[PDB]
Amino acid sequence: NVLKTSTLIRLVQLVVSFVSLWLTAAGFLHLLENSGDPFFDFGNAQHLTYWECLYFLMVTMSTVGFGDIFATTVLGRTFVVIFIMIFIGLFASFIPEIAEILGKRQKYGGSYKKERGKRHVVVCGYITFDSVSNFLKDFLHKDREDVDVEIVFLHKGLPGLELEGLLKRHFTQVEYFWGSVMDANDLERVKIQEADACLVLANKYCQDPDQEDAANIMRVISIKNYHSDIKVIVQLLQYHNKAYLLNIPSWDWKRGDDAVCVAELKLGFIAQSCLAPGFSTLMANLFTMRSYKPTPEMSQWQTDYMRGTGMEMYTEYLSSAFNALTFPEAAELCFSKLKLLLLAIEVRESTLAINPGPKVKIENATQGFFIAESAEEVKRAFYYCKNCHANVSDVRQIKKCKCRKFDSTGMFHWCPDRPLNDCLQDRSQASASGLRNHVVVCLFADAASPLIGLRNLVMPLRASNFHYHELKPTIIVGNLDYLHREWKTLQNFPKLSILPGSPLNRANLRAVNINLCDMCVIVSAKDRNMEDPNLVDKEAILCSLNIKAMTFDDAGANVPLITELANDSNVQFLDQDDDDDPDTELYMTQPFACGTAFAVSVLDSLMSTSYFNDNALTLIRTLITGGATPELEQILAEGAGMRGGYCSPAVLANRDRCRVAQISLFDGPLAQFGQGGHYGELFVYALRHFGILCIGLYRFRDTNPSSKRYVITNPPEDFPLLPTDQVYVLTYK
Amino acid sequence: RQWYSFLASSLVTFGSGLVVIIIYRIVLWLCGWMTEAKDWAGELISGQTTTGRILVGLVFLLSIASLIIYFIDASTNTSVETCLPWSSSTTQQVDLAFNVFFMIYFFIRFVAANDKLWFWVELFSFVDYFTIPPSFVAIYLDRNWLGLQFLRALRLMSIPDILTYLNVLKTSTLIRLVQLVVSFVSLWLTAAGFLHLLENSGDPFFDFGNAQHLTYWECLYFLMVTMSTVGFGDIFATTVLGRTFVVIFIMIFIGLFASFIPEIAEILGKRQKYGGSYKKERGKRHVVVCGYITFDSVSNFLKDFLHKDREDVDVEIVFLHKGLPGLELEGLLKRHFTQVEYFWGSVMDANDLERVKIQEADACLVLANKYCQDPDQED
Ligand SMILES: [Ca+2]
Ligand SMILES: [K+]
Ligand SMILES: [K+]
Ligand SMILES: [K+]
Ligand SMILES: [K+]
Ligand SMILES: [Mg+2]
Ligand SMILES: [Mg+2]
Repeated sequence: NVLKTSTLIRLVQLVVSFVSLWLTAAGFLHLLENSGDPFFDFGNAQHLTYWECLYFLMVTMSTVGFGDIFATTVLGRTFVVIFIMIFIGLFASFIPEIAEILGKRQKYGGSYKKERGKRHVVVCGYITFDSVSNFLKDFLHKDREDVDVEIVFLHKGLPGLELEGLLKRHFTQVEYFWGSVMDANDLERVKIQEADACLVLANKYCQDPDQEDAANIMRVISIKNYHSDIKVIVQLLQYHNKAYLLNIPSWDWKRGDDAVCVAELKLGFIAQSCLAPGFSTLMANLFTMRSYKPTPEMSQWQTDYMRGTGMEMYTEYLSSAFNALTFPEAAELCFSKLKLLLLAIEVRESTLAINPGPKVKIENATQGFFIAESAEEVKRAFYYCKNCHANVSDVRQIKKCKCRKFDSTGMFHWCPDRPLNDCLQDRSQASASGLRNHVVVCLFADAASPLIGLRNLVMPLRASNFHYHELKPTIIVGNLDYLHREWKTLQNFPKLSILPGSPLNRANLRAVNINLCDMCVIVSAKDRNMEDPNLVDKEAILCSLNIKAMTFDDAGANVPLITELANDSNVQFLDQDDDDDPDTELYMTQPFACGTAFAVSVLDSLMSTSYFNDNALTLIRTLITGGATPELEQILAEGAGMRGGYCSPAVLANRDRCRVAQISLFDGPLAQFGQGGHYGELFVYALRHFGILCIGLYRFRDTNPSSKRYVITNPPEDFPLLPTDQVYVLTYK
Repeated sequence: RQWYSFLASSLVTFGSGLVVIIIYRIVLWLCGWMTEAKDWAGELISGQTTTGRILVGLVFLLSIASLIIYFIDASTNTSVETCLPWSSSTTQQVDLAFNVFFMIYFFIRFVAANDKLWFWVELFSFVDYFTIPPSFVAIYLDRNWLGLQFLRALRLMSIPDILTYLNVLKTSTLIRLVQLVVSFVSLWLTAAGFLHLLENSGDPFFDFGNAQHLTYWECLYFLMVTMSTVGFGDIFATTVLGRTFVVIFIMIFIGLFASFIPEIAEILGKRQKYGGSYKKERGKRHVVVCGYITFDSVSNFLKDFLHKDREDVDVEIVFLHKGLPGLELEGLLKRHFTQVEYFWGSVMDANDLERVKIQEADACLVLANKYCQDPDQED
């Protein structure tokens, strides 16, 4: 029982039958030619050796036929005619099938060899040239602090030719193995016992995100089953699927395990944009590594914008020179001397504090969160050594030492359950209601289309740090049968309403007072390849262009809008007066620079930030969710829905959360800076007088025409202000 | 006479290094700067540093130059072994410089390798053992044997890697194209060199008496003529090692030729026929036409648009569509050559809208497939 495998059985049958038939045919021809024709008295004979017959038959089998040797007896020639009819077919079918069998061996077998002190990360799930090139371009980016971490890809496929090229260019630090995290032998080959983390990537563009999330959950279950203590970072497409992996016995967020839920994050960024009109661009640029690289054809606004895109958020230890400063002194000092924007600190168990007030001191070895162009910038805060050594005034020189009811956690406003018919409205009821400064959600859904989790949109808008009178009313325009199955998650939020019908009807839009809203959100639940990539956003594009064309004579292209794109290259249709170019990537396009467009592709590089500094991912999640703690995620995972009621003063104390607001230089106390002041003067003044921490500007593109504004992240200290600018601020009140 | 003076060097060099690996493995099995060097060497040969890109280009040039020196020796030489003092010949002088470079590059490679045992068995390690040590034996004696030197042709199989390390092959069909051509050519050139060694040396068990003085170029031709299964038999092998090599060659290379020729024809058959751009005459009007373009819709459109009963106007029709036109439509586009033009492209692409100069058209006409199954999808 030595041939066990059907291809090896088939291989030995092919080779042995082919060889024995060739050897026996050669022997028969040798008998005929050396004996000669019997009816010619054996006189007609030709003294070939067996080896000449064996060669001659291979030369005719293959149809080469040199004719250096050939048969001459008449039985020899008739045997050659019979041999040609039989053996050409055998050779022509043998040679292909042996090539198929020997072509079947795996190219990327073998096992990872762990060097004496290099760290490594195992990466799996959706591995392709696109996902790998986008992953490595951020993970290995020059602006990161230099670390020897190897990336070990594990996947079932053979890599495509363009991916084999990419794996070769990174040869010294990227490795690839054929296998699956579903197999305990493959988990051993990549030494996942000894990895820092496993990263599990998702196919964001699949047809069925519940099926993709099921596959990824089974991979985490496999990795944890193999060894519980492995840090797993996973990408999830649906928020309801997070509950399943929160319930695995060995999933532990306190140890590093994490779920980058792209539906939660997507709707969180666009929800915070309804409150600060450009935040999703401000903020989504901080979480991808990019380096500012001018080109002389760029307009002023494009150079200002692109300088801002070179920023990222970094974690670093503050030097001992900061000890016993308040966070306001430490922030003035970082900004004015070090040219770094400090925005938060890890207070010692330990807790993140964003823009803490004068009550909070810098303790020894406080870790701070900075916005800066590169990790080489933030080191300056670790090396800053006061009067001892770091005395001099050009920053490049710092380099050496001192030689009503709420939810049960009080984080959100809350409402007892209701039937959807309490919040459903017809156009007359909606028009009778004086909706103004509200949020409009234009949802596009079929009744059967997947749940998008609008709770992640609405919940940030009901953050408990707002007073009830200043909560923006929200109205969803969309399919009712869809909203019935969405509603079970929404029914606990106050000031919500539904106008059932298509958002493309220009009546629903007028009834909703679309011209008076603070933000219109255009969102779709439709199948991500209902057809080819030109049709994929046609409803969202038509809805944008429809609203942009209406007339609200008691206008039209000045209704504020943010659209979520299923396919990034469709951003070109989303705006006119634009100068589109398909080779520009999304973040450089005018609709994204204006905060009018969003797409899930800008969230890809969150995976690597969860690996490099998990706390930075909790910082952004506390901002974008409006304060969703792991206790609330735990409570939601009990399946009871969001429990709430009246709250004690001790939990209600958390209503003083820091938030990102936006303020105008046109009037009030800061207006003095609008008349030709500089951003550094404004920054220091506002931090000192108000504890406001300014993080960027929102400026008109047309400095003279259109209402389009673009976002500048963290301007230089000497940057000139305009009286029409708006300032992004972290604030407590 | 001294062919073995060289086969020795080549083979013996390989064995002593292999033994030193086996005893090192066994000593360490019975009983940091290394990794910094291994990573630096890996980054260097992968073309990641600027000095890496330089070295990798030098490998591209000097692998080809080393092959050209072998063609010069294979062409202009008579006997397989040959007496000529090393101090006399400029070709063998410059060949020492290349053999030194490939010796340095071999050690670079070794430093970079993960498992030294497997490295000592890589194909390019054998190319180096059979090429360089004999090129030094040819200094110690003033004679040379053109033995396994044909293996220099295998160094061409590094070219698809160099053109990956240098990021110049970007497209998967162009990557596939260069892999096909370079592997096919180097396997043909190296096989021709091996047959030339066998026929010109003759059978060793017949005291080398059975020998046939083919040139390298006759072997190269003869192998193409048998690869393709033509087999003229104007040239053929006669030694018994020549004939056994031809039998092995027939079993391997008929499959390579029969799969290479189709796949090159698929790749070169892939270029777009109706690329290019519309050229706007000094005062002719034009109309861009797109959407459902087919022989039926175009013939019915042109029969009315260009009808003799209309007032005569010089308007050109510029069709823009994603397909290649069908044969009957190419006929119709040719009959109207002076006033109808066709471009491969889509109105969904801003570069294609520029090619048809739609800025300067009178109109764009967008035609519909009236007979589709789903008119909401067509609209
Ligand atoms: Ca940067
Ligand atoms: K033939
Ligand atoms: K033939
Ligand atoms: K023939
Ligand atoms: K012949
Ligand atoms: Mg390694
Ligand atoms: Mg013309």
